[PDB]
Amino acid sequence: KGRKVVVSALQFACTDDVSTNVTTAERLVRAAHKQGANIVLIQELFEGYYFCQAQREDFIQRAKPYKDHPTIMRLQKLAKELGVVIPVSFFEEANNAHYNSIAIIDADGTDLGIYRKSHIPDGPGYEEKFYFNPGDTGFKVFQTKYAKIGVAISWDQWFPEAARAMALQGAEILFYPTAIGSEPHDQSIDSRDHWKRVMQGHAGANLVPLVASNRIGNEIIETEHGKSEIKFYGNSFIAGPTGEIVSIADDKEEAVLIAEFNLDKIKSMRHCWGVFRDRRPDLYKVLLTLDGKNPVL
Amino acid sequence: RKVVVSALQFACTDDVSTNVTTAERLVRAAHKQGANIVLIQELFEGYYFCQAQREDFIQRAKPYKDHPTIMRLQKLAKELGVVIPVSFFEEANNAHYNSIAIIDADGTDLGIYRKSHIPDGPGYEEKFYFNPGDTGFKVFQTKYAKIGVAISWDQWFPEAARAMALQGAEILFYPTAIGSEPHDQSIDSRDHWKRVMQGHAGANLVPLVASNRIGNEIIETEHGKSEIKFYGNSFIAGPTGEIVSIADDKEEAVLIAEFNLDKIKSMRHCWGVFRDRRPDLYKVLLTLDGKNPVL
Amino acid sequence: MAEDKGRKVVVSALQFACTDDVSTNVTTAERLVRAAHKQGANIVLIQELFEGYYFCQAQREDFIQRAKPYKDHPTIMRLQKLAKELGVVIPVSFFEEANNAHYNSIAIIDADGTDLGIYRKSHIPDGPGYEEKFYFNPGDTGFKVFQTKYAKIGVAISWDQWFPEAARAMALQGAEILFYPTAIGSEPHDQSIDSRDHWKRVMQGHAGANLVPLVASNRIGNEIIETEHGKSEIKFYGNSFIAGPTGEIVSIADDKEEAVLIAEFNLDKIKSMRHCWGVFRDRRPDLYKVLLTLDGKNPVL
Amino acid sequence: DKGRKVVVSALQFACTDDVSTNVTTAERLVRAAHKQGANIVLIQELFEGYYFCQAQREDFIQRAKPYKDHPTIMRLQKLAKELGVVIPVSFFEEANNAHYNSIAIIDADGTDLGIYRKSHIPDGPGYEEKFYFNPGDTGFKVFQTKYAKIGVAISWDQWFPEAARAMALQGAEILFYPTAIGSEPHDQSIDSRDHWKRVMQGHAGANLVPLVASNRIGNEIIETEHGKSEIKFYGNSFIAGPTGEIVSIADDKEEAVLIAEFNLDKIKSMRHCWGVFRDRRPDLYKVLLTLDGKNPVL
Amino acid sequence: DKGRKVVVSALQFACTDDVSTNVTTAERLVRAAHKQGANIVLIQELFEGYYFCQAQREDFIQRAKPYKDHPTIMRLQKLAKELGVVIPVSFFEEANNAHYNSIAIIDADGTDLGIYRKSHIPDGPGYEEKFYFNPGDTGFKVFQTKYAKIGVAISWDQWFPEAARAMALQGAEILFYPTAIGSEPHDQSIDSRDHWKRVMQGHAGANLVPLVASNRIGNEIIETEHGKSEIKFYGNSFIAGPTGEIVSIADDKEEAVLIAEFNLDKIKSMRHCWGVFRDRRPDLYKVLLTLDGKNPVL
Amino acid sequence: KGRKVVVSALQFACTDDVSTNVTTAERLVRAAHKQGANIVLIQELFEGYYFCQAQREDFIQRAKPYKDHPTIMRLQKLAKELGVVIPVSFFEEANNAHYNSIAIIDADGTDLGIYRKSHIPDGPGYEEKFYFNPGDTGFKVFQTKYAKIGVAISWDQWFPEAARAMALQGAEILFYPTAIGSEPQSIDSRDHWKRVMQGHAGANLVPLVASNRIGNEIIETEHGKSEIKFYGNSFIAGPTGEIVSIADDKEEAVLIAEFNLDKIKSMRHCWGVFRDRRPDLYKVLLTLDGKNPVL
Repeated sequence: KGRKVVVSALQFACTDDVSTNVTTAERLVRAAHKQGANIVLIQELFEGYYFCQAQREDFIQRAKPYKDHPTIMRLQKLAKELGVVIPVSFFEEANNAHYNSIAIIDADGTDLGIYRKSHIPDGPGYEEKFYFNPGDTGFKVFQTKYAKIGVAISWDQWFPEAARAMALQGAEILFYPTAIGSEPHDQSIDSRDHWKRVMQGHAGANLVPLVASNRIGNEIIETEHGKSEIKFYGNSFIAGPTGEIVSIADDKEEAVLIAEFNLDKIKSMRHCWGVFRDRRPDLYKVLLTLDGKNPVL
Repeated sequence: RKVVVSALQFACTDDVSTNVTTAERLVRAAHKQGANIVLIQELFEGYYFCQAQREDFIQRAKPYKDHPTIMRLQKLAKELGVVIPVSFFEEANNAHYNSIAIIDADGTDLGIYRKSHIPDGPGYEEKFYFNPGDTGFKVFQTKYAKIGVAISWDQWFPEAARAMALQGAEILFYPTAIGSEPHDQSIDSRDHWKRVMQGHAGANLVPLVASNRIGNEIIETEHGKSEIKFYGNSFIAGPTGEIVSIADDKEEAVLIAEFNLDKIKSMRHCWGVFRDRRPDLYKVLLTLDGKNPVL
Repeated sequence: MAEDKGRKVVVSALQFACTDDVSTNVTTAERLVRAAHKQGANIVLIQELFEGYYFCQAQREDFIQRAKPYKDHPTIMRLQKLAKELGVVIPVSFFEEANNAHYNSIAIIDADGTDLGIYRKSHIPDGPGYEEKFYFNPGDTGFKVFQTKYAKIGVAISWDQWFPEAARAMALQGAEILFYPTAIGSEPHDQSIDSRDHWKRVMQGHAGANLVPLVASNRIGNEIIETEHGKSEIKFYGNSFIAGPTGEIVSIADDKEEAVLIAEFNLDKIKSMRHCWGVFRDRRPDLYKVLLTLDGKNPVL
Repeated sequence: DKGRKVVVSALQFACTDDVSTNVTTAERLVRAAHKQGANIVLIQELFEGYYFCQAQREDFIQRAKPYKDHPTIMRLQKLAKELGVVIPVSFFEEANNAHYNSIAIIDADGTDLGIYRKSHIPDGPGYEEKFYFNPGDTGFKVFQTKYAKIGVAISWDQWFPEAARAMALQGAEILFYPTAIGSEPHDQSIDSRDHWKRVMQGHAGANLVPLVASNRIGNEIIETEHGKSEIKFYGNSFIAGPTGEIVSIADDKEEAVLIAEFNLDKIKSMRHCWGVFRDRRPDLYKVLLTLDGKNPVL
Repeated sequence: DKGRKVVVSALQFACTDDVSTNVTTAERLVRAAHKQGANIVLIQELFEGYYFCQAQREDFIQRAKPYKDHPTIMRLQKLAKELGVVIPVSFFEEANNAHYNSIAIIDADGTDLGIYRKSHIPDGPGYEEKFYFNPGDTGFKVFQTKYAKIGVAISWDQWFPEAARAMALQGAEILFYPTAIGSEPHDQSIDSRDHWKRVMQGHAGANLVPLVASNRIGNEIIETEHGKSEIKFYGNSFIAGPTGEIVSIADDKEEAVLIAEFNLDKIKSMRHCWGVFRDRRPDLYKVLLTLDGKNPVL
Repeated sequence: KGRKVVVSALQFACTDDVSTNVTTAERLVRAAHKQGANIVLIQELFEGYYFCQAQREDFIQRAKPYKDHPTIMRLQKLAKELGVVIPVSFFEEANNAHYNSIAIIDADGTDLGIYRKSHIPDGPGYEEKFYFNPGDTGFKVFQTKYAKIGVAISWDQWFPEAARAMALQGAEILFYPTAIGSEPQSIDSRDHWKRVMQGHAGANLVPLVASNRIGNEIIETEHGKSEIKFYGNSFIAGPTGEIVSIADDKEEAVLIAEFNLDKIKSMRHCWGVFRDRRPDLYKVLLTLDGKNPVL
C-alpha cells in the first residue's frame, strides 16, 4: 500500500537526423508505457550525434529556443496521449547565451519548465565548455502527476552536491540523461564502473531511487583536427534507495528498463535512517569555495 | 496597557480530533475569564510519542503549510480575539521539527518558531524525531504585546529567555510536556523545573507562562510498554519570579494572571540590568567546552 | 553559383543641418530618408532632436515647452506615413512631455508604419553647450530592443553611446544592430576641446565587444542659441558612421557635408561569428555586482 | 605642468619552454624599462613557458604551482625591491584541487600586494584554457601601489567592458592587461589584432583611464593529444591614453620595451569633468547580471 | 509636564572663500548655541566655502574630498564631544569616481554615525548642482542620537514631501534641512523665500514633527565659465513646530543662532492620537513610484 | 496670454433640511457664476448637518445611490445652464458598502465620474467607519471643459501623497471640500489645516481651492449631545501656496480667483521638482510601519 510509481530508462543509438531520432525515442517511450511506465527517461542530446567531440562554429547553431521548440512540442503530445512524464533534453539558444537544457513534460502534456546543466565538462571527445554557458537555473525539482522529481543532466551526475540539492528540496526520484563512452585521446580510459559507483552513492546517501539513461553506438565526427570517434557504453540503469542496481542494460543493446518504487515506504525509510535529521549545514561553508578557503562571490 | 494571560493543563488521548476539541473548550473558558493570550501545552494533538523511537511515528509530522489544526485554531483565535500559540510536529521536506505557530487575535498566522534545544534519554527520545531548530529565538508582535514563545526543553536554558527579552519580549511563553522518567521512578523534576524558569523571570524582569500536560500515557515502544505520568504544575510567574497562579499535578486547570505591561517595562528599564550587561565578557557563551568558539 | 545565405539588411546613417523651423527639418529628413531608400536602405537613422536646433545650449523656461506628448505627435505621425510608403524602419527622436515629466525620447516606427514603442534617453549629459539635465528626466524605460520586419534592433540616444552598459544591455536582449542618433560638436566654453576621435573609439569599442554592427548619425553645421548669458555657438562635427562587428568603420562622413551612408550586413553570418568568438558564453555576471554601484562599494537602491 | 606622474611600460618578447630562460629574459627587459624611467612594468601572460593551452594534457595541468613561496614571484620581488618598480607577475596557480590563471602584484618596495584570478576563460582550438583553469573567484580587483592605484586583469578579460568598468569604479587609475594572442590553428584566415586593439581602446575611452597591454611574440609548436599545433603570436603590444589614443605601439615580431608618462592628477580631473561616472544608471543595469537577457544569475 | 525635552538650533552666517575660516565661524556659532542650551545644532549647506555651483567648472569638482579622514568632519567631531552636542556636517564628497553632496551626522559623544547623500539635485542658473553631484544613493535615513532619532536631508530635498514622509515613517522625531538658497542670477524678479517656507511648514504639519532649517546669508560672486554670476542669499533660517507654526526665524542679512525646545514625548503622543500615520493608504500610493503618472520606474 | 480659468470656493452654514441646503448651494453657485466663475466648489456633505461622528443607525439611510441621485441630477441641470463645473459631494449607498463621495459635473452637465474618500479616521474622537468604507477609486483626475482637475475630500486633506498623486497625473487645480470645526475645548486646527494645504499647493505648483462650512450644529447622540462650531476659513491658494482669497469663520462667502494655467504649467516645469523626483527612493511610502510593504 502507498503511492507506487513505475520509472523507465531508455538506451538507444542515434543518427544525426533529428526526425529519425525523435521517431526512435517515441517508439521506445511507447514500449515503456506498454510495460507500465509512468515516467520515461530519454538520453542526453538525443536529437542528434553527440557533436561535442568537435569545437565548431557551425555546430553552435544547432541550438534552438526553448520557446516553441518543435521537439518539445511533439513530445508534449506523446506525454498527453500516453499519460507519462517525459524530460526532454535539448540544446537551448537564449539570445546570445546557450545551454544544455532539459524541459520537464508532465503527464497531462504541460511544460513544467526547464533546468539548465550546471557542471559542464571538457576534454578530448567532450568539449562541452566550448558550447554551453554554465547553467543558471540552479538545481530544481518538479512536481509531476506521479511524484516530485529531480532531473539534472549527464556530467551533473558526478557531483554529490547536485543530488543532495535536489533531495533537500523534496526530490523523490533522481533522473540523469547521459552521453558517455570511450575517450578519443586515450583508449585505456574505461570509466563505466567509476560512473555507476558515484551514482549509486548519491542514491544511497539521499535514500532516493535514481535513473540513468545513456547512449550506445559508435559515433564518428569531423573535427578541426580530423576524425574523432567515441564508442558510447550504455550501461543504463536504475538504482534503488540503498544504491542497489535493480535494472541494468549492457553496453551495446537497445534497451527499455522498468522499475516500480513505493514512494511512501521509501520516504518513511529515508526519514527513519536519519541523515537529513543529522546534517550539519553550520559546518558546510567550505563547500561554497573552489579551493578550500576562499568563498566565491 | 493591561494584557490577560492563561496557561492551560489537560489530558490527551492519542486521537487528533478529541484533543483539538479539548483545546477548543479550554480556550473558550480562558476567553470567558477575560484572557487575551491563551497557551496550549506541547504536542497536544496526541500522546507524547517521544517515549518510543519508531519509524512510523516520524510520519506523524505534517507541513506547516495548510496544517488542519493551525487552520482550525485560526478561526477560533479570530472569533474570540485571542492570541493562540499552536505546537505541532513539522515536516519540512526531509527535515522535521518540534514547532509552534503564533496566531494573532485577528486569526493571522504570524510565523513559526522551531524548538532549538532537543532533549534525549529514556521517556524523552526527542533527538530521534527533531532536527535542532534553525529559526533562532524569536519574538512576535501581537495585537496585545511582543511575546517570546519557545518550546518545553528550551525553558531550561537562560540563553533562550535572555535572547527573547533582548529582542523586546514583554512576556515569555513555554508550552511543555514533562513528567516522570520511565527508567527511574526516583526522579521528580517538578521543583527544579519551576525554579529554573522562576530564575528566568527574575533575571529579565518579565512575566512567564508555562503550560504543562497531565495524565498517564503508556506508549508501545520498540522494546515494550513505557509509561510517563505528566505532573502538571502549569504556572504563571510574575516579573520578579513570584508564582501568582499555579495548577496541581492531576486536575485540569485554566490559569489567569493580569499584568500591567507598561508598569513592568518601567521597573525593567529602571532596575537597568540590560544597560549594565557586559557582552564584551560573554564570548565564552558561544563555546560548548568553555574554550573553543563553535563555527 | 549561388548567393551567400542569410538575412541581409541594409542600414543608413543620415547627416544634415537643421534650422529652428520644424517644417523645414522634417522636409530635409523626408528628402534624405527617400534618398536612402533609393540606394536600398531598409533601416534609416535620423539624428537627435532633428526637429529644431539643439536648444540645450540655454537653460530656458520657454524651451521646456517645446516638448510634446508621445500620443498623436505630428512629426511621428508624418514619418509613420513615410515608413509605410517605402517600407523602411524609421526611429524618430523627439522631446517628450508626459504630464509633468519630460524626456528625450525615440519612437521606433516599423516598415509597415506601426509604432513599436519608445525608448527614453537614460544617461543625460551636462555642462556648457549641453545642458540637458535641465530639460530631461533621466529615462525610465530602461534599455530596449525592438522586433522590426528586418531585424531586432537596439536604439539608444546620443550620450547613451558613451556607456558600454547600454550597448551590452541591448546586445544581451538580442539586438542585432545598434543605432545612436546623436548631437555632438565643439564646446562653447573651451575651443581646445575636440572630442570626435574619442567619440568614435568608444563606439567602435561597443561594436567590437558585442560583435554587432553600429550606426551613428550626427548633426552638422553651426548653431547659435540665445542664452540667459548671451549667444552661444556650437559647430556640430558630423563624422556620422557605420561600423561592423569587429568595430571596423565601413562607411564614414566628414565634418561638414550632408550625407547618406549605406551599408549591408548579413545578420546570420554575424550571429554565427558573434557566438563563435565566445564572449557571451564567457561573461561572469556573478562578478558584475559592482556595476550596480556608482562609487565602487555601495549598491544603489 | 603639475601633478603626480607615473611612467608605465609594456614589454614584448618571445618565450622558450624553459622557465629559467624566460625569467632571465623578463629580468633583462624589466631592467631596460627601468633604465628608460619606468615605475610600473608589465610582463605578458604565462611568460614562464610556451603558451601550453593549445593542448588539453593531463601532464600540463601539473605545471601549476602554489601562490605560496612561488619561486618566480619570489625572484621578481627581489628585482622589484632592487629597482623600485611595480611588477605584476602572471602564473599558473595551484590551490588545493582548484587551478587558476593568476597574477600577483608586487609593489615597488617588494611587497606582495595579493592576487587577482582570471575571471573570463577562453576556449577553442589553440586556446583551450577552460580545460586548465577554474573561472576566477577573486572578482575584479584594484591595488594600491607606491605610484598609483591600478587595475590588473588578464588576457581574455580584456575583451569584457565589464571588467574595465569594475576596476575604474573602484578607483583604478591605470589598467593593465598581460596577454597571449595570435593566429588560430584551425583557421589561418582569422586575424584578430585590429579587433583586439579596438575593443581595448574602447575601455580606455569609456573610463577615461590609460591602458597597457603586453603581448607575446614568436611562433610556438605544442605537441597536443592529436598532433602538433602551431600559433604565431602577433605582438602589437601597446599603451593607450585616456581617450583611447594609442600613444605607443610595438609591431608584430620585434622584442620591445614601450614607455609612456601619464599625469594622473590631470587625467583624474579630465575623467571627472567628462561626466560619465556622474551620469551612470546602475538602476537600469540589472540586465547585466544575466547571461540570456532575462534571467538573473544565481 | 514630564518627558524628553530637546533643544535644537539653526545657525546662519556668511561664508568666505577660506575653509578653515568658515569652519571656525561654525565652531563659534555652535558654541554660542551650546551656551543657550542647544543639544542639536544645524550648520548650513556647503558651509566650507562659497556656493561654487553658480559655475560649471572642471577645477571646482576637484574641491571634493573623501568621507574618510575628512579634515572638517574630524575637526567637528572634537567639538561635538567637547560640548555633548549633535552636529550634522555638510560636505562635498569624492567617492572614487562618484561625487555627492553629503552630510555626516556626529553624535553628542563625537561618534560619526554615518552619512546621507543628497537625493534630489537642483539645476539652472546659479544652482548648477546637477553638474557636480551624482544623485544620492543612500536613500532617506534616520539617525539615532543621544537625544532623538532625527531625519536629516539637504537643501533641495526640502521641496519634496516624499522625503519628509519617508523620514517620519522610519521614526524621525525632528527634521533638519541645511540649505543654500537665494536670488537667481538670470531673473531678478524671482524671490522664492515665502514659497520655500510654506512648503517646509507643510511637511512639519503633515507629519506632526518639528523642523529646522538653516540657510546662508550674504552676496557671493563666482567667476563662471561665462563671466561673473552673483547670488544674494536670503537667510530666513527658521524652526517650525509640529503643526507648522514658525517658532523662531532669522532675518535676511545677519548672523543668527536660533533656539527652540520641544517635548518629544508629548509630541510623539500628540502624533499617535492624531492618527494620520495609521490612516495612510499605501495601497493607493503606487503612482508615487512613477515620474509621469503612468509608468513605474525600474 | 494663455488659458485662463476662474475658480470659486463657496462657504455657508447648513440646516438639517435637504431642500433648504440645496437651494442655498444653488444661490451661491449662481452668485459665483455672476462674478465669472468657471469652476465652483461646494463644501463636503452640504445636504445636512455633519452627522459622521454621532454613531446613529438611522442616519445611515441618508445614503443614496450614485445612480439617478436627485441632488446630483439637479446640479447637472444647473451646471449645464450656467456652463460651470460643479463637483458634488454626497453620501453614497453602493450595496453592502457606503462611501463619502463626490461626482464631477462638467460645464455641459455631463457626469464625469466619481471619487471616493480614501483616508478614513479610525480611533478615539473619530467613529466615521461607522458610516464610510475606505475609498476604492484611488486618486483621480478629471478632464473638464476648463482644466484637468483633481478633487479629494475632508480628511484626505492632511495627506501630501494624495495631492502628489493628483499632480503626477496632470491635475492643474486641486479641490478639497471639507468640514472642520471643534467643541465650544481649546484645540483650534484652522492654522495647522491652512499650512498643510498651502504646502500641497507649493510643493506641486498648482492652485488649490478649499471649501469649509460655518455655523454651530447640535446632534443628539448615544452618549447624549454633540456640538460643533465649524470654523470656515475657506480659501484659494496659488501655486506657491500664497493665499489669494480667504473667508472668515462666520459669514457666507463666495471667493473668486483667476489663474493662468499656461503660465502656471510653465512655472511648474521650470521650478523643476517633477524633473527631480526620485521614485527609486520612495518605496518606503508604500509601507505603514516604515519597513514592510503592504499588498
